Amino acid sequence: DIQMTQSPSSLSTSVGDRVTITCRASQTISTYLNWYQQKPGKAPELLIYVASSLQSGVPSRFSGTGSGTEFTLTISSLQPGDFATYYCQQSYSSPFTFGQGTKVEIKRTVAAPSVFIFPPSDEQLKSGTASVVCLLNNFYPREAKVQWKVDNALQSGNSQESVTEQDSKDSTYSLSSTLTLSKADYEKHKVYACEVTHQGLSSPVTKSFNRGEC
Amino acid sequence: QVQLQESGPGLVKPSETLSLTCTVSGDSISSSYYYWGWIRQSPVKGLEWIGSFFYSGNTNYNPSLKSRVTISVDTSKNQFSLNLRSVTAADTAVYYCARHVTSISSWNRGVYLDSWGRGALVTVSSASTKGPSVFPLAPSSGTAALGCLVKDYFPEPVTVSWNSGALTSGVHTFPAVLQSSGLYSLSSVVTVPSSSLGTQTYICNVNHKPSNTKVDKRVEPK
Repeated sequence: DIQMTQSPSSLSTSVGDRVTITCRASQTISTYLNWYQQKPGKAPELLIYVASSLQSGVPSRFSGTGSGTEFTLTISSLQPGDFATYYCQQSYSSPFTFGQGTKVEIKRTVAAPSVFIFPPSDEQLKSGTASVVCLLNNFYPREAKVQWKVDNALQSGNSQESVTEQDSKDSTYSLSSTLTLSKADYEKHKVYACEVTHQGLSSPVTKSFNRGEC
Repeated sequence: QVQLQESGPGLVKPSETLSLTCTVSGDSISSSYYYWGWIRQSPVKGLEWIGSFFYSGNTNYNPSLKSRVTISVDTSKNQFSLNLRSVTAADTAVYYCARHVTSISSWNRGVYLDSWGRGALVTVSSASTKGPSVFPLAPSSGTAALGCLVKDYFPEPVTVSWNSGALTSGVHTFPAVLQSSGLYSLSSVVTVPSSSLGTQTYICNVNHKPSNTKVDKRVEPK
C-alpha cells in the first residue's frame, strides 16, 4: 500500500552538529507522518506527530517539517544521548508502515581500548568446557581486530565476539571475544594470548596468561 | 502519562498460538480519543504494525497477518490482548503494545503511537528452555575488570545486575551471542578500583524468567 523510505540509512556526526533525516512516502499522506526514536534495548519513543508537532517532554532541538511525500526530521545540536535509530511512520492508510530507520552514530575523539583477559574458572573446567574471555573496554572508533594465539598458534573459527552499542554518555564501545575449547583441548597448551589492534594503539596490544598459574 | 507492560510466554512451539497481554496503568482502557494496538520488531523485517482495537469496538489488522490475528480488550482488568495463531520462526520478534491516539476526532487517519510497552521478546522454536550456568570472571592480580559469564541458556533474555542493583557505574552487559549449539551466552563486566578488591564484595545477579532461574554469583580475586 504505502511504503516509507528514509535517508540516509546511517550517519556519523560530531556532538553539536546538525542532523537532517529525510523520509519519502510512496504516495501523498498529507501531514500524517510520525517520527520515533529508539535507543538500545528500549521501545521506540514518539518525537514528532503529524509531521511537525513536538511531543510533550521532547527537547526543542528536535523538529519536523513536510507534507505530501517529503518529510524531514532535524536535530539542531546532536547530543551523546541522542545515539539511536530514528523511524518515520505514515498514519494515512492502514496498515501503518514504518521507514527502515536511520542509525545516528556519534563521532568523538579516538580512544584506545583497555584490554583484559580472563581464564576459565575451575567450576567451568570441571564441567568439561573452557571459556577464555578477552575484554576491550571503552574505545572509539568501533573498528577493532582481536586475534587469539594459543602457544603462539593463531586460532580460527573457535571464537565469537560481541560489541555493546555506543555508550549514551561517553560515546565509546566495548567488545568481548570469547575463545571456547573443550577441557581436554584446553589442558594441552600453556600460553593463551589475546592480541588487539586498534587505531588508538600505536602498536598491537597483547594480554595473556599461562594455564594453571596465578 | 500512561504505562504499558506486556506479559506472556517468551517461547512458543511452531504451529501453536502466541498470546500476550498488555496491562495499562495511569488511565483507563476505555476512551473517546485513544485506543490500543500492537507492534512487532525483528532484525530483518524492522517494525511491523500488527493491528488495533478502536474504542468503538472495531478491529483493524495488518493484511499480511489478518487471518491469524485477534485483538481483544478487558475493561474490567484494564488490559488488552493479542493472539497470533499458527506461528512459525517468521513470527519470532519483539512485541510491543502501544497506545493509539487520534489527532482528529473519530478519525482513523493521522493517528500516532503515544506510549509503548517495554517489549516482549517471543521466540518461536521447538527447543526446550534451559537455564544458564554462571561462572566468575575473576579480577587479575588503578582500575580492575571483573565480571560474570552467563553461559548456555535458552531462550532469550537474561537480565544481569550487580550487588542487587547498587552497582551501575562502569557495568557493560554484552548483547547475547547465539552459539552453534543453539544456546545463548553473554558476559557482564564491570571496572572497579583495584583498592576495593578485598574490602568490597561483588555479586552478579542473573535472572532467566523462561526457566525460573535466579542465580547470585560472588566474584573473587584469586
